[PDB]
Amino acid sequence: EMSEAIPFLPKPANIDASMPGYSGFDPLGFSDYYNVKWMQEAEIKHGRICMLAALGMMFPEFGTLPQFSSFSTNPLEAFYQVGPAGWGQILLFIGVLESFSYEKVFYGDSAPGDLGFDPLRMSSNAASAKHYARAEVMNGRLAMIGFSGMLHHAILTKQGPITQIVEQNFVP
Amino acid sequence: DNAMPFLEGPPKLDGSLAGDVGFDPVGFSNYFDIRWLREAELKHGRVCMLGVTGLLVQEAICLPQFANGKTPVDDFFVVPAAGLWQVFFTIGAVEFFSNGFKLTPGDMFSEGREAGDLGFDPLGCGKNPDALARRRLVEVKNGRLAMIAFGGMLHQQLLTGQGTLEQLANFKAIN
Amino acid sequence: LYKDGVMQGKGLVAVPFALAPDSLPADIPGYVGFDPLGLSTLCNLDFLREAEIKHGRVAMLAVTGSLVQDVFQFPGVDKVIGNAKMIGAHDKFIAGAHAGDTRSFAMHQIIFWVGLLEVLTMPALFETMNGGPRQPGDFKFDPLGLGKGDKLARKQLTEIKNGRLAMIGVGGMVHHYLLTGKGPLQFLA
Ligand code: CLA
Ligand code: CLA
Ligand code: CLA
Ligand code: CLA
Ligand SMILES: CC1=C(C#C/C(C)=C/C=C/C(C)=C/C=C/C=C(C)/C=C/C=C(\C)C#CC2=C(C)C[C@@H](O)CC2(C)C)C(C)(C)C[C@H](O)C1
Ligand SMILES: CC1=C(C#C/C(C)=C/C=C\C(C)=C\C=C/C=C(C)/C=C/C=C(\C)C#CC2=C(C)C[C@@H](O)CC2(C)C)C(C)(C)C[C@H](O)C1
Ligand SMILES: CCCCCCCCCCCCO[C@H]1O[C@H](CO)[C@@H](O[C@H]2O[C@H](CO)[C@@H](O)[C@H](O)[C@H]2O)[C@H](O)[C@H]1O
Repeated sequence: EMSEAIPFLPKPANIDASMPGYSGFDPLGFSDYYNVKWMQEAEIKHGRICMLAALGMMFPEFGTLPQFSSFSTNPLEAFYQVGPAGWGQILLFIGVLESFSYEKVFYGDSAPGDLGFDPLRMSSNAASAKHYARAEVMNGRLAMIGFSGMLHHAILTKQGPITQIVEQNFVP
Repeated sequence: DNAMPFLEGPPKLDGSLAGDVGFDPVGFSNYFDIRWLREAELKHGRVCMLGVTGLLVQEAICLPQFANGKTPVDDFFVVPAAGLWQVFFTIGAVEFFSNGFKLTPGDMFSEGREAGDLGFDPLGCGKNPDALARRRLVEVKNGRLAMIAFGGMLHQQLLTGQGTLEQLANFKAIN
Repeated sequence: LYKDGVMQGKGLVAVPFALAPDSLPADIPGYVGFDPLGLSTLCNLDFLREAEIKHGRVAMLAVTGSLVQDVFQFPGVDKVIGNAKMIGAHDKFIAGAHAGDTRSFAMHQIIFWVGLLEVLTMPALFETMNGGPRQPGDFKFDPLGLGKGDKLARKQLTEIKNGRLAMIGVGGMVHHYLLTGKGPLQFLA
């Protein structure tokens, strides 16, 4: 039995097709040492944060909130331009959200990523639930790569992604 | 008959679907579900039939609320942005409700529904089967024809900067 | 419930393409079927019901004060506020309290007493959210004893409905102010 992402390697033992984003990809064998469900929860959380982050590196170039209209369109400048009060409120809100994740991860036995947030019940249909389960992890990994790119490009150019693209500032 | 006689017949094209002359040289039906391909073909063709009609009508008729551009392609850039967003979200609502909130290739045909049949037949029009088959053939053929026609009309309107019938008369050439 | 299965309760579906959550039960006064966004899954149900009732009762007092303050003003309010009403009044009261005027302290008195009542009635929330014998909205406040029997049931329905109606009304009466000024009866006529 061989891995399906890397066809010349044996299939990793502790990752199965029941996991939503499975492709048989573990060449360094992380699943052989660490707790696989912990890595699933962590991958889902890193991906969700990067989905929000990849949207938010781009969105102030389209438009800003009217109270933040004087704030820079470079994300690494607008990070500082927000005062400590606004970042403290953001941190408090994230902490309130992560209290549920703390309870579920350290004291519960739910599925990885399951914080009970399905108000529209879009996982009621089984085939739709399978597609959404794979697609969340897929877009999360894509947003992880994309935000990594956007951050290091914003370090290099001191401007947002759309602005660097349309100015064609592609060389350091 | 086969559209390409020097290649072998595509195995997934059995001739049941209307418009099948055996034309899949790349072999798209060998990789993807034929229902998804037919739904995409009908959607592209229907949007293009409406687009051809719009390019022909917006050349002459402009509603008094809006202020006409020089070309029906330039007509897009003179609409208020909120109106375009309203049209986009209304089309999104139609796409959500017509598919039963099953918008992906993993769940669109989970209930065994027919490709391109969204249950939109208001004015009778669907009781004779012998007329239904011929109108399936006409719909798919006019959809493909309007796809190529819409591509031509939009690219020619972008190039010349004049309308479609405005280019059919007083035709100038690239020099 | 009052006309259970007809006016409220079992069977009723408000939005046919967006069913309410099956976690949302069918024995709460005011259940018609209407939770298309599934927002009852994101919070405690006791907190949601009591929050709806409190928002509604505050809105009821707000509409019946918003009309009456257009009709009747208490003696001497003209000396402090003058010709202002609704969203202005609050502000200038505080402005008077910011100015130094020792007689414009109405909103500070009401924030004091309403905050004291809310602080003292917090354990009712805490016991209701622990499955206690108190239902959301029940403070056992019936001085005249009028809802002492089955008549309560009807009243419960009407309460939540009027609450919801009041909840809409204030919003109009506020935003209709913020464009033009004036007031509800000055804006109607
Ligand atoms: C519920 C039904 C409904 C209602 C009440 C409206 C109301 C309106 N439409 Mg409209 N529309 C609808 C359905 C509706 N639409 C549908 C179903 C379609 C697609 C077939 C359209 C397509 C459409 C176009 C193409 C345009 C409008 C425009 C307008 C606005 C004209 C006034 C104006 O320019 O000042 C408003 C001026 C502003 C600067 C404010 C921005 C506009 C706000 C956002 C409108 C809010 C509408 C609200 C969300 C209801 C829309 C529902 C949505 C599902 C479409 C007006 C507010 C025009 C417009 O937006 O011009 C700007 C316009 O060009 N509509
Ligand atoms: C990793 C996430 C992340 C982080 C850290 C930031 C950080 C920041 N953003 Mg940003 N943003 C994000 C995502 C993020 N954003 C996304 C996803 C969007 C698209 C909506 C935006 C759109 C946006 C705008 C338009 C602006 C900022 C601005 C800012 C700065 C000030 C804080 C602020 O007002 O935030 C605002 C951020 C939000 C309102 C995003 C909240 C996203 C929530 C948590 C998701 C809600 C989930 C769900 C849909 C809720 C409904 C469920 C219901 C239907 C049941 C700060 C640097 C401001 C700035 O300084 O620009 C120069 C500004 O004007 N952001
Ligand atoms: C979604 C992915 C994505 C996209 C589309 C971009 C797009 C861009 N990046 Mg960026 N980047 C990304 C992710 C991405 N980045 C990530 C994850 C990082 C690491 C944090 C970076 C770090 C980065 C830096 C440091 C710089 C860019 C720069 C650029 C710009 C020019 C790149 C170019 O033409 O020369 C770059 C192309 C090459 C050097 C050729 C690569 C040759 C190798 C052999 C191919 C590797 C491809 C890939 C890894 C697949 C591997 C194959 C597999 C079998 C293993 C362009 C806008 C430049 C820029 O904006 O300058 C102002 C720049 O200096 N990027
Ligand atoms: C949401 C509730 C609310 C709020 C915030 C206000 C706020 C205001 N009112 Mg107003 N008012 C209200 C309801 C409200 N009113 C109601 C329900 C009425 C009677 C129909 C009035 C009649 C009224 C008059 C006649 C006047 C004001 C005035 C004012 C202003 C000065 C403060 C003052 O002296 O109030 C006075 C308010 C009252 C005397 C009404 C309090 C009656 C309470 C609500 C009865 C509660 C009974 C209930 C059994 C208690 C249950 C408690 C608990 C068990 C839940 C201020 C802007 C004055 C002003 O500035 O005019 C512009 C003024 O002249 N109000
Ligand atoms: C939970 C669920 C729902 C909720 C929900 C939420 C709101 C879901 C919405 C989610 C959004 C935030 C998903 C975002 C994905 C972003 C990534 C994939 C794009 C990455 C871009 C990369 C590829 C790139 C970039 C590139 C960079 C590097 C360099 C540039 O030169 C080029 C380029 C720009 C191309 C709802 C409310 C419906 C209810 C339901 O009951 C429950
Ligand atoms: C049409 C429709 C439906 C519906 C519906 C819906 C969606 C109803 C929507 C209602 C809306 C949009 C209400 C919005 C706001 C109301 C508020 C905040 C009320 C009061 C505000 C106040 C007092 C304030 C204030 C202030 C004060 C005092 C102090 C000041 O210093 C500041 C400030 C000015 C802020 C249904 C459900 C039947 C379905 C149907 O198929 C379609
Ligand atoms: C999503 C994760 C949430 C956690 C993020 C919270 C981080 C909070 C820190 C940033 C808040 C503001 O803090 C910051 O503000 C000043 C400007 O406003 C910064 O001041 C300076 O910042 C940078 C250098 O330090 C420079 O690029 C700025 O031009 C300069 O203004 C200070 O370095 C710091 O005090």
